[PDB]
Parts: sequence; C-alpha cells; structure tokens
Amino acid sequence: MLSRGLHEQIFGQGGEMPGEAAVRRSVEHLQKHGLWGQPAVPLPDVELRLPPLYGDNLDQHFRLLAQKQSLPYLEAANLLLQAQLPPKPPAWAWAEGWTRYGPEGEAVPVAIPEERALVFDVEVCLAEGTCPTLAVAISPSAWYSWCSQRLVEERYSWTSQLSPADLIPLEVQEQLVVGHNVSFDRAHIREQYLIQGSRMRFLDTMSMHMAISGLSSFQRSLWIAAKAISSWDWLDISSVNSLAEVHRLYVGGPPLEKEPRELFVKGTMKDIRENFQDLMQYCAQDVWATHEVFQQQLPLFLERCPHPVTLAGMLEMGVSYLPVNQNWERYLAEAQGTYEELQREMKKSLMDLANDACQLLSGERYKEDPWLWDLEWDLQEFKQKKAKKVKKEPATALGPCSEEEEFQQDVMARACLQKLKGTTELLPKRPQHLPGHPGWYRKLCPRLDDPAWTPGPSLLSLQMRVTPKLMALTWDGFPLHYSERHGWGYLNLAKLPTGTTLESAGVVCPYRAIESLYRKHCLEPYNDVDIPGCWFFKLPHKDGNSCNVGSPFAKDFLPKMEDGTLQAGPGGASGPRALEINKMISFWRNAHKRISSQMVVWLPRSALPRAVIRHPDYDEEGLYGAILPQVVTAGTITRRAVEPTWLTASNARPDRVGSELKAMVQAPPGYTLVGADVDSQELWIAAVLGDAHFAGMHGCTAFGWMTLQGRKSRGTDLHSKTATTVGISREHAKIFNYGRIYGAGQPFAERLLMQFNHRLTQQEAAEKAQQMYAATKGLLRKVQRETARKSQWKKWEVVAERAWKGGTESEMFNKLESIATSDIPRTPVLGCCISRALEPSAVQEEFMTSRVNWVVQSSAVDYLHLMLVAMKWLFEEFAIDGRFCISIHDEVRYLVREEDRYRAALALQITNLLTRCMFAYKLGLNDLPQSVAFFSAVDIDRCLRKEVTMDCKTPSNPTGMERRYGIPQGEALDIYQIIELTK
Amino acid sequence: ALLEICQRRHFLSGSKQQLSRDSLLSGCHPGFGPLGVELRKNLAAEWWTSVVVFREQVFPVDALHHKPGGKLRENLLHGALEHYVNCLDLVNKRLPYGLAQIGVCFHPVFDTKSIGEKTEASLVWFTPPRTSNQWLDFWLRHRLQWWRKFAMSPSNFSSSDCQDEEGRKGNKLYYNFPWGKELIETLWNLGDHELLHMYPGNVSKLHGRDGRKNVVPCVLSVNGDLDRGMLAYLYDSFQTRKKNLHRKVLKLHPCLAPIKVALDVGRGPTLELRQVCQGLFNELLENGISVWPGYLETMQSSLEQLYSKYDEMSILFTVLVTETTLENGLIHLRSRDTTMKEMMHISKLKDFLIKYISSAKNV
Amino acid sequence: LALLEICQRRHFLSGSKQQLSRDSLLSGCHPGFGPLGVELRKNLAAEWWTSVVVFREQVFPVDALHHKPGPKLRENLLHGALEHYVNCLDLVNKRLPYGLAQIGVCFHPVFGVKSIGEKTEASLVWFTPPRTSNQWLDFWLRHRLQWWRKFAMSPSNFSSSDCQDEEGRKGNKLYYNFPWGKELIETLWNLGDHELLHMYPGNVSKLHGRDGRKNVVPCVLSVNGDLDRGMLAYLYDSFQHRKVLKLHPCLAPIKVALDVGRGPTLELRQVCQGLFNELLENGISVWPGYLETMQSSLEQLYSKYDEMSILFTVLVTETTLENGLIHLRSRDTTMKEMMHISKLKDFLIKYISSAKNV
DNA sequence: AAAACGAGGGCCAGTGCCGTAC
DNA sequence: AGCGATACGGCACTGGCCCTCGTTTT
Ligand SMILES: Nc1nc(=O)n([C@H]2CS[C@H](COP(=O)(O)OP(=O)(O)OP(=O)(O)O)O2)cc1F
Ligand SMILES: [Mg+2]
Ligand SMILES: [Mg+2]
Repeated sequence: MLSRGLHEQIFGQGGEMPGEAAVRRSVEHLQKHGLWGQPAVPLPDVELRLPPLYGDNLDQHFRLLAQKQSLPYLEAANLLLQAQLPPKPPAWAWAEGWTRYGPEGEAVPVAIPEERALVFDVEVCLAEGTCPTLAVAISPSAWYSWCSQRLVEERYSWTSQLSPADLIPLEVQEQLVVGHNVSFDRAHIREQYLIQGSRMRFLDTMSMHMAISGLSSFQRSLWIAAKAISSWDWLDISSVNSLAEVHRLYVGGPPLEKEPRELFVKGTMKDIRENFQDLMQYCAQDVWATHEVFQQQLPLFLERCPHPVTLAGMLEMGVSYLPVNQNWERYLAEAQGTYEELQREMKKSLMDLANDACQLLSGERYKEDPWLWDLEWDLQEFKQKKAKKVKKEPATALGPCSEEEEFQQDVMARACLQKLKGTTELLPKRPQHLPGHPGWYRKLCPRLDDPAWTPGPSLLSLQMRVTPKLMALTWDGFPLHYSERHGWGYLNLAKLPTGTTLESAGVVCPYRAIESLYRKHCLEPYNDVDIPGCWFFKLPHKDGNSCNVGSPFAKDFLPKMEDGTLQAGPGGASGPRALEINKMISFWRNAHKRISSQMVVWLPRSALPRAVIRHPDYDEEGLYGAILPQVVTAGTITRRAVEPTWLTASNARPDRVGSELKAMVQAPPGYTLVGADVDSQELWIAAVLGDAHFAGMHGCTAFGWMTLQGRKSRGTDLHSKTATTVGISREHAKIFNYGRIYGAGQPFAERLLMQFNHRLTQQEAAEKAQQMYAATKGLLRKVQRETARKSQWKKWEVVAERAWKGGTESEMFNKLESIATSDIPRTPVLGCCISRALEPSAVQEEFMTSRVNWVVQSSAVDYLHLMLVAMKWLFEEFAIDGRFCISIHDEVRYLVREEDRYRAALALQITNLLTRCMFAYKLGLNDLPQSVAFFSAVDIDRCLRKEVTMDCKTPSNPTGMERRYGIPQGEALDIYQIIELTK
Repeated sequence: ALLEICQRRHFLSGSKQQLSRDSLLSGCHPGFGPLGVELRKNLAAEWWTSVVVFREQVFPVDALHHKPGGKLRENLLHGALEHYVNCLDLVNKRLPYGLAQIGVCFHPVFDTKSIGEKTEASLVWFTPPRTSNQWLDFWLRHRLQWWRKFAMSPSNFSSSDCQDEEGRKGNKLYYNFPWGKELIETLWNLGDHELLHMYPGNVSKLHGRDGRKNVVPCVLSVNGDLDRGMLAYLYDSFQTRKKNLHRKVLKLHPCLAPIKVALDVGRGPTLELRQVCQGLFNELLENGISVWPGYLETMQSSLEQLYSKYDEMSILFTVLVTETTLENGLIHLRSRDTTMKEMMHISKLKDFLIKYISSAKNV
Repeated sequence: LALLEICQRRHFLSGSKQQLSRDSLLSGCHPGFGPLGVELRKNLAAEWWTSVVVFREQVFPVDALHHKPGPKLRENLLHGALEHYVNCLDLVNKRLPYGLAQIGVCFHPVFGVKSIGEKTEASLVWFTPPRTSNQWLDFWLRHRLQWWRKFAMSPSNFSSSDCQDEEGRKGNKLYYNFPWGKELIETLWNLGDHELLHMYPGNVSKLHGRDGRKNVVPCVLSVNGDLDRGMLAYLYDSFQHRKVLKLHPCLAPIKVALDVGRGPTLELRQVCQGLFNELLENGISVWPGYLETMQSSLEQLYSKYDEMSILFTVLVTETTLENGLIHLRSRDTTMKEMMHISKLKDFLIKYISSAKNV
C-alpha cells in the first residue's frame, strides 16, 4: 500500500509519472534477471502530525532554512569582502589582553574586540603548551593584537583553566570568524568551551579551497614532485593545502616567507620574547594572506557551491563539541600504564632472546646458525696512541694475621686510585658504543650518553626485521629473508634451475641445518613449492609466491600461527602470545601521542549551568570540562570531515588497549547524547542513482531492489544477504560490496574474499566468477562487443560509433560513469561541483574511480549537510535544549538532556525521513520506499559508542567504573510528538 | 628440578639434602644461605619501596610476635589492627590510609606436630566502604604488577577472583611452579567486623573522615609470602629446546640480585700496586653496590670455571683488574645477560653500575 | 622525665598509660613502637649493617629460626649462627678467620603471673684462631665504641668496661650513661671452642679451619648489641622553653617536612606534590604537612616538627609560584632562610653526605 | 713546529608497510 | 579504455649533509 512500498505523505499530491513502457521494461528486466518471489511483508505504517512545511516543495523548504541559518554570517562575510584595509601598525603592543590598532596604529587597551567578523590565527608556544601565547586579528574597521599572560616570568601550573583567548561578546547577528584551519583557532576560544552556546560560527579557508580547487592525496604526491599523457594540465590550476601555496594560487602575489627557525615548535618561551616583534609580524602576514585568500574564495565557493544547504552544513560542521571529566585523565593514566607494561614484557622477552643468542660469537660457531649469519658479528677494540717511552715491555711488568695499625692505608689506596684515574682520561676522546659486542647488538642498544638510556639491549621490535628472523621458524621451513620483500605469504608444468659454486670472498651460507631442521619439523626448488613449504639454497627468487608486495613482518597472521604453520622456537606458545601482545598495543602505539596530547579545558563551578549543579551529581570534588574536536570543515573527498584523532578513533574491542577512547566522551549530568547511524547511505544512494535513471519508481533495478528489501532488525540486509552465502559477517561483506561498486578487480576480490573466508583458491574463484555477473557485460583489434549486432566485417568505416561505453545487466555503473563523463560541474543532487583538477575539461582525466567515489561520497556528504540543517531547524524552533553537534560521516550524535532525549530522537527520525525524501525528490518521484524512510537505530545514553551494550579492555569493567546503560530505538519513540507537552 | 645443586654449591640455600618442596613451602627449612637471605633482603626492600615509601598515607607498624596473655601469631594483620587509633591520630583521621610491615610469622603444621616459620610482608589498608572494591581492584592490579616485573617470564604469575563464605570479595596471587600453581599473596576485603569487635565501647574513636562525613572504615588486607616469592624468582631465573648449546646461569633481575658485581685480579701474579683493588672495593660499597672480592684464591684455574661460578650466583658483571689497567686505566668487564668482554674506565665503571641499577629499576 | 611524653604525642612509641615507665621500656614488655621509632630503628640497623659490611674481608649475613628446632624460643643469637658455621666454611673456602652477622628479634622472660618480653638485637659471631683472638677482640671493642661514638651527641655518655671469669678468658661490655643509671648496651665475649665443640662431637675434623697451612679449631668471638636500648640511648642523647630532639641526620627518621602558607589552593598542592616526588626520588624521607588540612600556627608547627627531629622544614607560599623561592628553616640553628626550589634537592643531599665522617 | 684529508655519528627528509576509522 | 575510495598517523630503514677527531704532513 501502495506501488510495492510507500507511506502517508503530504509532500505533493502528484505524482505519477506512470511510465507504463518503462515499468514494463523494468518488470521484464526483473523477471528474467530474475526476482518475482515477493515476500509481501508490509512494515507498520506510521501516522503523525508533520511540522509546518513552508512550501512549495521540500527543496525550497531546505533552501529557505539553509539561507536563514546562514544569512547573518553571509552578511558578515560580505563585510569582510568589501573591507578597506587599514595598514599594519609600526610596532606591536607588549601588553596582556587585546590591543586595538586604529588610526596610525596606536595602542588602545581593549578586553574584547567587538566586531561583526574578523580573520584569525592564534599562536602557541609548543615548548610548554597547549596554552595560547600570541594572536593577531584584522577587522573591516581596524587591527587587533592579543597577548597572553605569558608576559611575566613565573613558575605557572597549567591545568588548562579559562586562559584561552576571549572573543565572544556578552548579552546582559552575531559573530563570524574566518581563518586558515579555523578549528585550531576555535579550540583556543574562551567561550566556545561552555556547555551552552554559541552564536559564533567559523569559516575555514582550507576547507573552502578543498571544495573549490582541491585534489586527491595521489594528486598531492606528484604535485610536490614538480620540483599520463594529459595528466599535467591541472598542475597549475590547483595546489596543496599549505597556506603559502594556497595564497600563491588564489592571490598569486609574492611568496610569503615562513619562520626559518620554527620558533613556536623548535624553541622555548625564552627565545620567543627576544623576537616578539618579529613573530607578531609573521602572524600578521599570515592573517593578511588568509584575508586575501578568503576574499578571493568566498565568491568562487558561492559560485561552485550555489546551494545554501552546503553552506550552513559547513557552518554547523565546524562547531563540534566533546564533553568530558576526570575519567579522561584516569583513562590516559591507565591505558598508558597498560601499554608500558605490555611493552615491558615484550621487550623483556625479546632482549632475553637477543642476549642468549649473543653467546655463540666464540668461536665462529655463528656460521652454523641458519638464522644468524647475514649480520655483522664484529669485534672492535679501539683506540690508543703512544706517548710513553722507550724500549721496554709493559705487558709483563697464604700468611695469617690481624693488623689494623695502618688506619690510613685505606685513604692511601684511595689516593692511589684517584691519582690513577685522572691520567687516562686524555688517552681516548669521544666515548663510542660498546665495541666488545657484535654490530647487530650495538645497533640494538641505546647510546651511552643518551638521556633516556635503558640497560642491556633496548629498542626491540616488533615490528623490526632483525628480531623476527632472530627466532621464528618459517612456514614448514627454517630460514626467512629480506631483499625486496620478506617471507612470502598473504598480501602446464613450471620449472626453474639450480646452481652451486664458489669463488671467494663473500659470507658463508649454510644449507644443511636447513634440511635437518626440515627433518626435525616433519618428525611428528622442487617439489613442494605450491601448497607445502620449503627453502632452496641460494639463487634468490620467488619460485612459488602469490603476494606481489611482501609483508615485513607477519603481524596479522594469528590464524596462520595458531594452526601449526607457522610457529616459532624457542619456543612453544611464545609465538602466538607475542603476536597477541603486538595486536593489543597496535592502536595505542600509533595514537598515544594524539590522545595524550589531546588537550581539554576545564570549566569551574562558576561558569557552568547551575541546572546541572542541582542534579544529584557534583561529583565528589569532580572536575567537568570539554574539548573541541578541532576539525577541518571540508577535506577531499568530498568535503568531508578531516581530524587527526577522533576520525581514526578505534572502536570498542576487548582486545585493543586504548579501545575505550570512543566511549570516554561522557555527557555532563542532566545531559545525555542522542545519535544515529545511517544504515545504509552509499548503497541506497547508488541504488537510487540507478533506478531514477532507469525509470520513475525506486525498485526498477536488479541492484536497487535488494538494497531496500532487507531489514537489519531480526532480518537480513543486502550486506547481510551477501554475508550469509557464506560468506562472512558483516563488515567484511560491506567492504566486499563497496569495493565492488568502485572497481571489483578480479585479483583484488580474489585475495580479499580468500583473505576473509579462509578456504581454497578454486572454489573461491568459482564464487567470484559467480558474483562477477553484476558488472557484466560492458562495451581493427578490439573487445568483441559493440553497437553493431556482430563484430566481423570487411573494411567497414565506423570510427563515429566508438564513443559509447557502459556495462549491462544487474548494476547501474553506467550512471556513475555518466556523471564521470560530463566536462561540466557534475553535481547531483544537490549539487556542488568540485576541483578544477578532477574536471575532465583540460584533464585526461584517467581518474575515473576517484570520480565515481566522488559522486556517491558527495551524495553522502550532502546527505550529512542536509541532516545537519534539518536537525538545527527543528531544534531552535522548538524547546529542545542542547544543539551541540558531533558527527562522523555516516553517524551523527547530538548533546541533548535527559528530559528532551526522546523528542530529540524524534527529531532525528524526522530529519532522516525528510532527507531521504529530498534525495527522492531531486530525481523523481517524491514517493519513497518503506524500509529506508526511518532510522533503524537511535542511540540514547551518557557516553557515545557503537552499540548500546559496551564492554572494554583496560578498565575491564565498564559499568564497574561510573557509567550507565544504552537504549535501542526504535518504535517506542514514535509516541512522543515534537510538541513540548508529551507523556 | 635439578638446580638444587646450584643452590647448595653457591649458598642461596641450606646445604642439607632434606629440602623437599613440602619442607620449603611449609617454612620448615633449616634456613637460607647468605646469598639467599640477601636475595630476600633486596626483594623485601623492593616491596618496601613500591608499597610504603612512594605512596603516602602509608606508615610502618611494629607488631609484637606474641600475646601478653605456647603458640605465637599466625598473621601480622591483627597486631597492625591494634595500632589503628594512634595511626589515625597521626594522619588526622584522613582515610584511606594503610599500615605495612614485613614480619616473620609462625604456622602450626601437622606433618603427615611441628611448626614452620616464614617471612611475610603484609599491608592493611583502611578504606571507606564507598570505595572498598575499587581499592581492592587497585591493590590487586598493583601487587600483581609488582610481581610480574623482575620476571624473565611474567606469564607465570596469575590471579584468581574468589568470594568469602559470607560473601566478602577477595583475590589470590599464584606463581606457576614446575609442579603446578602455588599461592604467594592473599588480598581480602574484610567488612569492618574485627575492628568493631576490638572496640565495643566507643565506636566514636573509630570514625574516619571520608571527606564530608566520618564513616566506619572497611578493612582491606594484602599478605605476601616473601619466602615463597624468593623461591619463585629463584625458579624463574633458571632456564628450552633446540638451543644447540647450553650454559648454567640463573637470570635474576638486576635489582633484587644478591651480588651485583665481582672484582678479581688477573695477570697475575702482579705485586704490589694491587691495593687499587681495595680502593675500587670501598668505592663500590660506598655507593651501596654488592661486590664480591676475588683476592685470596685457590684458583688458579680456567676463567670459564669462575665465570660459571659467578653465573651460578647470578652476578651481573665481572670486572677484571690486570696490569695493563695498572698502566693506562681500562679494566675488563663481562656481563651475565650477554657473555662478552668489554673494556671500560674506573669511575666510568662505578657510575655505569649505579646507572645500570637505577635505569633497571625503571622501564 | 618530659621526654617520654613527647614520644607519645609524636608517635615514637606505642600508646600506653601505665606501661610507659622507664622500667617497662628497659623491659622487653611492650606496647611496641610508633612509626617514628620503627624508622629510627631501621636507619640504625641499616647503619649497623653498614658499619660491618665495610669490614674486610668478608662477613656473611644469615637468619636463624625463632623456635626450638626440636619442639622453646631463642634467648641468644649465637646458636643459629653456629649451625651455619660448617656450611659457610665452604663459601670462604676455609681460607681465613671470618664472621657471621645477623639482626633479629630475640626474647627474654620478664617478671601476679610472669610474662615475656622482646628485644631487637644485632649480633656478630667472629671465628678466629686462639692466638689472634684477644687482639681481634680489642679491635672489635674499638670499632664498636667508635660506632656508638659517631652518631653520639656526646662520646663521654658511652663507656667501655673490661671484665673476665672462668668461662670467658676476656670479655668487654659497652655501657651507656643516662644518667639516671648507666645501662648495658652491648656485650663482647671471647668464648672458647667448647660452645662449638658441644654441638658437633664429632668427628670434630670438620671444625678446624686453615690458618696458613695450619689446622686449628677457631676461638669464637660473641658480639651482641641492643638496638632498642640504643634507640632509647640516642633519644635521650638528642633531648634538648625549647623541646627539640636533635637526632643525627643519617640516623634521623624523617629529615624534612613541607607545608603550604597561602590559603588552600590546588596549585600549592601541585607544587608540593612535585617537590614530594623530587625529594623521594633521591631517597629523602619527607613529611607531607601540606595535606594539610588547616595549617594553623607556624610556631606549634615548628614545635611539632622539632619534637619529631625533622632536620629542615620547608614552606611553599604563593610567592614560590612566581620566583620559585621557598622558606627553609633549620633545626640545629632554627634560622629562617629562603632559597630556590630547584637547588633544594642538591642542598639536602650535600648536607647528608657532609655528615659522613668519622 | 703547521696545513690537509678521511672516518664516525647525529639531524635531516624520503620511502615502504602497517595501524585505525568511515 | 583500468582500477577500491576518502582520509589520519606510526615506526623501521636509508642515503646524504655536516661537524668532530684522528691519521697523516712544513
Ligand atoms: N569502504 C568504504 N568506503 C566508503 O566510502 N564508505 C562510506 C563513506 S560514507 C558512507 C558510510 O559508510 P558506513 O561505514 O557507515 O557503512 P554503511 O552505512 O554504508 O553500511 P552499514 O549501514 O553500516 O551496514 O560509505 C564506507 C566504507 F566502508
Ligand atoms: Mg551504516
Ligand atoms: Mg559510518
């Protein structure tokens, strides 16, 4: 009820648009494909009073919303554009707080620079951060320079107070701040940290550049190489995201100079004040360049991204907010302790193995070792020079009692000792590393004059290349090696010759202990090169490999470690345990810096909502604070969020160490976060882009039907339907699908599916060939498929037909390619063009995959923006306290309160529905399916995570530490209307 | 189960043949050797450091061995509980706070009629009821951590969560001996029962300021057998397939090792400026590092003999003084962890030893 | 006198109201010790083991059982040292005259019904040939008297007496003037081989050790000192309107204390915690009066820290959070000084190492 | 007596594999 | 035309510039 799926909507009476021939072709396509065994399972239809629509369509609804949400800021930006610049002051004021430079650059002591808008770039002495030190900001009126309290020499104590720069104006419109990487500056704003607020938004010039003329990482790698036939025509129309480069791109003025000493990161606070004037001047150059760049970009961005939805979406996307407490510091301490412990254990074991292996140096018995013979085994003893003379040899030149009368013979021996000491010091010079020990052991030791010297051999690894060979047995064999790749592994007769000769002088190579080790192994070049394992003699070459890269070292082969082959000795289960230790600290090793350095400002009990103090939680002399995620508003591709820490933040695994990082964002008492994850967006997007191109309805495609058919709740989605083949659930199948949509390479799908299912190559290849049906088919000498009915002809002139290309049958890749052929903007829908560097105009363009991905991921990001502006629209219109946003591409979480959580979740469902209807309306028809209209999951609890039920590693017990529980949602939230008076 | 000869040959233990696993686990052993009691000395000191000194609110308590009213004390927890009020007066009623003590205890044992004594390091942690299980978990993790270091294989030391007959939660610490696991330390959460029984009259003098309110203190208790611990490290230190070449050496952690360095005389014979050895001796002991004196000797034997003799004593480094060093000033050195000759200067050797121990104490 | 009362309010001894008399303290009967007394005793024992570990050539540490090996508690600390004689003959390679030291809790009966008392004593059993026995006995007399003299505030308080009898050929006893009555602190005897020959007959061919190509059963020297009596001795030696205990720096339990002066601010606590860590990192016993909670007067504070024999008192005011300057205050001179916080560790360490002299 | 050349180690940036998220 | 895509970092390894010290030079 009806048309195989629709709901009661007031989004337009008409409508069909029947397309009888089209739906006949679609039904005929879905019968021969063929799917005609409908399950006929109608979802419970929902009847509720929709919020006021402003008409006519929802396009103009979202447009008016996005415009009114971004109008004051647009006015402010226009105040920045038509700004007449007052020149830089002759000298900078060395005073705390703000200084206003107006007429002739005089110094006017000011607490807060009251302006509608300004550019900004804060400075921070990294030597003892992360506390702001210098700032410069220009305004359409005059200049401003802010100095921190670091003008007086003290022995401060940084617990991150409300010392960051003040910028917001008090009430008892309004603000806009632009700047290069504006989020970092935002993180140094005094009033941005408050639980409430804020009127002030930010505009990122970097994000803007990325939206206008951005480029991919691959494009960056060869852009900087400037120091594939028509791949060099975009080299001068775009640039990397550096400030100097983007200024030289948009302004094209003189190359701005960068600080040659890098004093803010290389030097201390001492050498900053000595060069205060100059550093100030540098900051001024930066904010000026930023201003010019902004002035030039705003109209360009407004042209290329005409829809205000993207504007407002980019406005709210910058003002993220993460509330936390003392449990953060506890998390840091505990996780770091765990890490140091496991590392202590691992390094202890490894250095123990390295120590007992250092004994076979005497005498020359290392040549017999099948693992230890490539390395140094050096023996040094240097050095001295002659100063004493002459002509005599210095190499050879039971009585009981009780005497003590020589009371001072002790200080005699002492004097002899000290006199003997300070006369050898001039014999050597610079203390070198321990020569007595072999070279491989010297390298595996810290220097003696090193401030962080640890005893014995440190610097053990995991993932090094000496130690894995130091112990491990190698795949039913004995030796492992390295040259262009390590031991070969994971990621009609053939023969190869052998040879053995001597000529002197190289290093001795044993190959008997190898054979005998093989004997000992099977005690429980050819043949045995295919499935079994063995090593030849010398050569060296592949002779039976599958991976085209190699892998130093085997750090994710636990099922190929806890199944026999391969193993280690000595010995036993030390191998699998070592791999376990590695897997555990894998995350924290490459993140601990970003996490521990991740700053956070604490707000005192004076500047917090007393409505929280009233709530039965203080808590026991507890400190409450927060951190702004510091996010680049738009990064390629397409204009997504880019953040060093929180976007690459590990999820909740009972294995990883810092796996709780995601669940450490704990909402203040009285408050609770309500969020949701789109399930799914990219798949359904591709689907819609297929069926809206094929016909008018939503299920007129082979691919676009299975998408909106399965339900994740007690059912089976498309991902879950491919995961149960089998098949592996569930993220793996997702990777297989989204990998298939953007280039399902036969060997890639091969080694991937074979990596995920763990079976044999033949049956796997069969499954792949079975699934490769979706992309099939496709199109002098050529592929035997064209527009003519047969390929064979004789001198038939048809070069005018070799311009069409597109797959057939199941998928809809033809539309994704259709948007990838247009030399004009390519923006669906909405509706923003990107990069003068990926536009096929004056580009080869040979970057197809990146462009298809750009299409669908842009649909995802426009989806995101729409979700944002929608959520904001019904959050201010109604009495919903807590508008602060926290989003990760697909997922989005709002910081609400415990009494408005259900109505907020309702707002989420509304938002999702309206956005889906928008994507439907932008292609026709406005009618939309059922099992895609509303969120299946809506999380509502104190801290944010993935599922409602959360366990962990480091704290072991989650609810053991002060926590609560989550709640799935749902169908029960559909009883509280958007009106304030519910329940 | 054959390193016993190494314990008798070099006195970390008694030389009596009657030293069964039972005789050692019970505490009925004749006594430990000098190296043994020094090993236990350093282990106990390392307890004292990472338990009492570093953590505030923790103070040493002197409990008696008997009762004024024959059999002795079975645990030094009670004698510590007796000193609660005064030690409440010195901390100004600011709990949580603890009392630690390393004392020898006497256990009655029926040999299948005797009595076995064993040294135990007990800490009694007076903590508010609101934070009992949290401090129990804390001390569990930190005791287990303190025992898992020093180890050449921390995988042996394990923990077991267990409950009382009443319901009180507690944890036990095990070490994996070659014949199975064995209890080495016991952690329990006593619900203020004993203190209430000790002070029936005025329960007011027991109230401790949790913060904004005075509460009756819940009593945490951790008792660690340092004898069984000493034996555990002694076993862990000793080595195990396809090694191709084996040497007898126990690898004790450089911190708790009985004898740090070993000073000798080489080439040999050389008279008589060998008084410098005395100098290095007193200089070394002045900085508190154990140094074995190789002066009066009957060997006069292969260097491998006394090298193995020092590796059977887990001596970290072997410093050698010869006449060429009497000439310039670069003595010889041989590490235990990695048997290798290395030349070094004198004060540089002293400071290298100090830095070796100090940095070994770290990560 | 008024010394026993300031050892109660400052916790050198355990809480008592009737068994706080001089006689009950001289007796092993306890009311054991307060934390201060425990630390004083531990430092004292550390210095004892130090004053006998610097001794050439080698003396081996051992530990004896407390109960009777055959079913009872120990009176002396000699038997246990004698049992490990034959064993420790191997380690010295039977080469020279040698000794065995040990510090332990020994018991003695105290006289309604009769009870039992405890005393923690340190003993040394020195095996030496009969010919050089007496000479070495005098040597040990000198070194021990000097040992008690080093940490003493007055060397005339410690006395040395000679004596002998039929069983012991020559013996010496170390007394301590109080002066409410000179008391016994340490005994030095020269027991013959009879004691040793009584528990190993025979075949006594094991007992005689080499003395320069000579087989001879060694005469036994019995050193036996009391560390409780010694503790009380130094306590009475340190007692000096002023009521200040001036214990020796190396011997003093807590040697420094630091509080705050400015009103209860988190930053002060941060700085004080920093100094706490820095000082404990270099082995310096420090009392944390910055907890605090009130920091009342400064005079009764200094009085408290003087009755606790604290060497230096430190004050961390609000000015410290600017210049780094801090208020030092001595005990032996009570001079109110001021200095930078970074150079505190070095000053303390140097002051402690300067007291190293004999 | 004094000028010059080669060996050793640190600071530097580039490169290859791996770690996570969506 | 052929294809995993958008990122964010880490550590291990390396060839090259630069300074210091010694072996070799009026
Ligand atoms: N390999 C992937 N490439 C992608 O571009 N994506 C993302 C970019 S945004 C959008 C979010 O994907 P998700 O990770 O949340 O996965 P999904 O929502 O599409 O599917 P599901 O609902 O999570 O089962 O597709 C995800 C991948 F896993
Ligand atoms: Mg999803
Ligand atoms: Mg997602």
